[PDB]
Amino acid sequence: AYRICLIEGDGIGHEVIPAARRVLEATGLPLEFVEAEAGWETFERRGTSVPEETVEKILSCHATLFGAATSPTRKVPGFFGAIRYLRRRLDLYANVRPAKSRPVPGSRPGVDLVIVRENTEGLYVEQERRYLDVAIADAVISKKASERIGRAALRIAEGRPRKTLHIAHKANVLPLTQGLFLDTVKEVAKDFPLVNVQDIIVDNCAMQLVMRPERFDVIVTTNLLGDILSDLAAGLVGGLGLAPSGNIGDTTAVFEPVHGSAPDIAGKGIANPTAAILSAAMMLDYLGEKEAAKRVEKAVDLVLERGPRTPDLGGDATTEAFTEAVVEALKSL
Amino acid sequence: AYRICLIEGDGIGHEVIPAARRVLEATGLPLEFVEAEAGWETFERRGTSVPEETVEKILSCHATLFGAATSPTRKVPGFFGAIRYLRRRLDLYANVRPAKSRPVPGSRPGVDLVIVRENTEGLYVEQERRYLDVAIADAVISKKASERIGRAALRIAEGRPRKTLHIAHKANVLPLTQGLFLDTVKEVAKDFPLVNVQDIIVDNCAMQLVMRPERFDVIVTTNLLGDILSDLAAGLVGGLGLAPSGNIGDTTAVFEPVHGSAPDIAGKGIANPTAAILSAAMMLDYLGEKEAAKRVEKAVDLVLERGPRTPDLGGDATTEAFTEAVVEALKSL
Amino acid sequence: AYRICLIEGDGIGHEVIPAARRVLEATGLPLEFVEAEAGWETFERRGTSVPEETVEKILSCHATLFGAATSPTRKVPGFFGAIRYLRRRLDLYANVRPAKSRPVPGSRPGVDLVIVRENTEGLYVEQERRYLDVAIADAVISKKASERIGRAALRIAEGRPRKTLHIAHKANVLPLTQGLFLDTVKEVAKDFPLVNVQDIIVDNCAMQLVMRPERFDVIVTTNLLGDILSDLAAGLVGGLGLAPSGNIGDTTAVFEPVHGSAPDIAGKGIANPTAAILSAAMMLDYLGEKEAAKRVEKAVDLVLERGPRTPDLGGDATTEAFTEAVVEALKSL
Amino acid sequence: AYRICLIEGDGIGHEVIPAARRVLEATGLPLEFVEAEAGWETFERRGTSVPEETVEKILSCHATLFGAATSPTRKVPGFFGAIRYLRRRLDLYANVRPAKSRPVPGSRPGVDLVIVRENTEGLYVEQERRYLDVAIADAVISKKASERIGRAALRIAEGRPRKTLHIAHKANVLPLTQGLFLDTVKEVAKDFPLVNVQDIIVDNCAMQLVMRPERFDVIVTTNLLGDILSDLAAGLVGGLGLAPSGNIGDTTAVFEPVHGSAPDIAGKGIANPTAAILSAAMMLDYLGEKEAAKRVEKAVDLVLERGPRTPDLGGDATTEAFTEAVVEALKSL
Ligand SMILES: O=C(O)CS/C=C(\O)C(=O)O
Ligand SMILES: O=C(O)CS/C=C(\O)C(=O)O
Ligand SMILES: O=C(O)CSCC(=O)C(=O)O
Repeated sequence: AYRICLIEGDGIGHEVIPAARRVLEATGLPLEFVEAEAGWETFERRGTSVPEETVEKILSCHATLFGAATSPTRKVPGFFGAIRYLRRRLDLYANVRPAKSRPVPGSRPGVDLVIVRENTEGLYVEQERRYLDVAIADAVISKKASERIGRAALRIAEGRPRKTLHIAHKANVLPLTQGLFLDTVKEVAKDFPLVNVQDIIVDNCAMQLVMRPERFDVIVTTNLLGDILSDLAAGLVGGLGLAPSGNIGDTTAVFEPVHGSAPDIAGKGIANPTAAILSAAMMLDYLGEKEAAKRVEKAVDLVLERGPRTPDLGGDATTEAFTEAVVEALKSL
Repeated sequence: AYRICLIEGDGIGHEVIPAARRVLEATGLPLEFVEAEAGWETFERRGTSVPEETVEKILSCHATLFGAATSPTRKVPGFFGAIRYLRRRLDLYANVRPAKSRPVPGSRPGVDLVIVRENTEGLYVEQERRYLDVAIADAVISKKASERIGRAALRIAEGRPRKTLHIAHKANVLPLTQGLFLDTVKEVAKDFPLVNVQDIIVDNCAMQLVMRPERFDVIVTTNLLGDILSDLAAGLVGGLGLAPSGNIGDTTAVFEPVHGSAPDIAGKGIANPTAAILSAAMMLDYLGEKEAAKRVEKAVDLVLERGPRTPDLGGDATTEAFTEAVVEALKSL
Repeated sequence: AYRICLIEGDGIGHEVIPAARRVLEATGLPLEFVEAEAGWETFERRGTSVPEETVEKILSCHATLFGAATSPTRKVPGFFGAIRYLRRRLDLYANVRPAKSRPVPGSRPGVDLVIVRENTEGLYVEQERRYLDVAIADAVISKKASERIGRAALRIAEGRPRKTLHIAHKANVLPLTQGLFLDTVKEVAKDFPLVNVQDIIVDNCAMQLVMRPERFDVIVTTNLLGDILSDLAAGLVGGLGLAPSGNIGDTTAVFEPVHGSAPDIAGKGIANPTAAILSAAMMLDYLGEKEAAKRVEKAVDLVLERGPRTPDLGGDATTEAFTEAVVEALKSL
Repeated sequence: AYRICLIEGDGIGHEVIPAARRVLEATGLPLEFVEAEAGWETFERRGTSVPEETVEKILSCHATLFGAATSPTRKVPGFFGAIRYLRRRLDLYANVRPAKSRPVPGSRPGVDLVIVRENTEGLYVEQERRYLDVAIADAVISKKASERIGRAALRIAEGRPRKTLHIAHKANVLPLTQGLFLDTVKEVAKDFPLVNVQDIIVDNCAMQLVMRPERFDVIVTTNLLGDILSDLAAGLVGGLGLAPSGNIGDTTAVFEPVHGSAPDIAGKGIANPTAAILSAAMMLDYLGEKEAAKRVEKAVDLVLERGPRTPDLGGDATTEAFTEAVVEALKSL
């Protein structure tokens, strides 16, 4: 049996995570669910957005599915954001963001790519200083983190049909940091004979994602860069509302939708569980259940295409009805 | 009279700059032209991409139109990029990049926005270090540069119909640097009572540029961020082949197409001079010939929709035939 | 009356401040003493080494006399050293450290100099980072801080008979930081034309302090440099038991002996109060009571020459017998 | 034979280096001298201060004896300090700086210590940046370089009667940088269990070197710290004119006097060649000629005690006459 940690988090995490739990159970796989809490609502109760227990429960399971974390408007004494934290604490060094065409209004066809972003360093070391009216931030690239992220993106590419990786970078303007990242990935790519490795300057890569996204298979890049390119690519195929995500290290992983807590629509029973369900499909895949992953994805596609749709997506099916449809389509495969 | 400096630079700059000059003359404004050199082809004949005398000439003119610079593959000792240099030397702190729909294959309709990128600091401060297997770059944000770029963008936004400015930033993960930028632009916006100032996280903005680009008017952001956003935006309206730009400081400004030298077509008389002509339009606008600028742009759109098309647009018109068509179109408005 | 804040701190702080207080009362000046609390012991009782009410009492006084603070080697969470906090909280940018020949065994004669050390920046910004096996610390020189310290030291030079200021620096290996410090002091020196200003490289300076200290009147230098040069200087004239100090800014000042809490000896009834009494004399001077200050100095010399010596000076006298001797001598001046 | 590369450099380098050669010859050792040039005079007639030809000569030799460098009072385009370059280029990571009592006026009795300073990093990485009116320099400490210098110091301690090492640090204000260094030198000490390892804060060390230098045998410290400490120490025992040094790596070593090129004195044939001779002695020791090196040391001491004294030591002897006396003293041992 697999042990899955479920963390609902904030707002509509309380609706999409139960949705995904149901779909997961409909796979027929041996699944044991543990619950834990994190995020703003948690913070408002216990002065921390990731209690120690939640770390312990995470580490006790094969994988974790997380719902939503509320973006703080004001800055709040003591309130570190939860995903940012778990990334560091659990060393989830690889951020995996697929962008795939879905049968939905205004989403380009012919897109099927995976953006693998370094999750640990670059501008995200968060080592800023302000002296008089000048502020400075470290942007840090190491050979170690670059190998780690290189090998991850390479493992992902090699299990995909087109066997292709683009290293997106800015080595021309930043040859010491960004060049180190470019070169290390190229170096590490040598134990992956089956993969075609190109490199592309990040600004041009963004342009190419808009004009010719069908050109890409897997893209590897650094922290801020990948942040932008993922979110770029999601606009191509539905926006954040349908964007799944993995956060993967060597011992455990956390999967989450990218949409926030959606504070308005929360509690209203109309949130679309797609992002959460697809994240759960990513999770099944990471666990080694490739068939179920593909079955879960196929189910979601069918309901997105023909079955009842949620108000973000045209229709006025509830989360319940949408989830019901997905469960049905899944059981029939 | 206005004195314009023409710098052809490398490759197709030798074709598109003379094309722009012809159009500039067909406006019947009082124009006097001087010529300078910059770039790789110069570097090869002089040990410098920007001769000190090119700098003299630029400063003796009202404005500069620059063709294209080649970048070689692995850097040559002594060779710095001509544009990068002129930006520092001449303190052209505002990089201005329109993305406007055109009647051309592969351009969305309904787009009309301007990205204003800080052109001086951020990651382009070029301050890297490498200690053992760890590399570190400075990312620098100062009040003063942020003030300068803020007002540049607020000036641009309020000469435009919708009078709207979005500040694109990453102040949430980077509150000292990116937060200084946000607060400074917000601060100086107070002298611009006609402009509706919004802000947006840079990843969100990337996504929104892809999904709803018609919601944006002007966007202000920092150096690397802007480099990425501008090229994304260019993908929405034809790519780099048609993208005009200006580098503007307090005393001079240098305008240039973004397409590059294009060595594989250089010399064949089939380069599209559109990006240069629109750069010359931007320049006329900078000089205060607002109405001539609008005329030049209209001339170009007329021809794009209904005149000779160059091969990159699916046609077989020479640079010559296209330029004549613009000249004629222009002389009828 | 003059309002003096008294902070004992830790260990011998408890023995030498009461001694300093008695000597201050013995001048017959009008003095109100306000007692406050700071340091290690205070942290153990209160969860902060500088209670907010302490900061208040200080700002409510004309000047503060501080005893001694332990900084345990152990690395404890929540505990920041008291003096470093107050330096930054109260903007006490000038560290003033006289070294004067005195009649004790091991005092070189002919020594009479003041080291003025920049107290807010340099290595002391405490902005360090560790990435894998590489640690980086910021060392910051600002123009603003350099003029403030240069101006402070020129003024102290000005009110001294020799009118000689040495700027000690390392601008040779550090042209940008140390060069800025050096040049800025030279720029401000222009408002003090009667002061003879020299520049000496810090290491040569260290050497000259050992060989020929009579060469120096006033020395100005940066944070870590002044730290080291002060302690070298104190060594020539009897060491830490005798060394006084002021941390002075624009609105208040805290005077403090250089020695620490001295756990090995605290409670033993035998610490040398000279350093605390001389720091009190510096405080009187700062308060404008220059005759009284010299008088307190004279009483101390008289007793150092002839009177009961404490164990650190080869005698068998207690802190109390030393104090009453100084008081007695003072009463007779 | 032993191949010794001789570099006179600038000013009195031209006088003392031949004095040193003569004294080396008189030892009777099999020696080959290979003449090379470096320094300011070398830059003025050749455009670089270390020709590539010099570097070759050095690396073709077992050891190098260098005289002195003028470091001029400006930013001469192209001119870098010769020794500063050689330390980087040859990886001469250990700066060995002995301070021993000698029979001369000014010299304090009972001093016999060695300062071993880290020679590649800390503040000497020379990564300075100036942004507006704020300047920042990296101070870098790596575990790797600290292993290398700790080990070098421990061997030196191990090879000495008293078998004592003090690690001089500022880990209290700088726990990430100076802490790393302290800790690393302590882990490496585990391999030298017969060496007694103390730690002392750097400023407290400076004080202690003035009051009780007897307590030191070997001191290890980081770059800037050792710079100041060594020059402090030289002050105890006669100053620069008598102060030798080594710059030692894993493959080669350059030895050289601490004093400058002495332009006021150059050409007058009255410079004191002690410092160059004692550096020649250090070199002998580095080459395994440990008895020879002592003989040379002892020959110098006899001449310091009895024989003709140069003007800097209150005699009227020529550089020539001092040298001849040293040679004769040597030959009779
Ligand atoms: O990582 C960040 O910059 C904030 S978290 C947001 C994402 O991961 C995303 O929406 O791509
Ligand atoms: O090492 C430096 O700081 C530049 S050269 C001066 C010395 O080596 C010294 O006098 O200790
Ligand atoms: O500044 C850069 O990194 C690129 S220079 C050409 C440019 O500005 C763009 O392609 O957006």
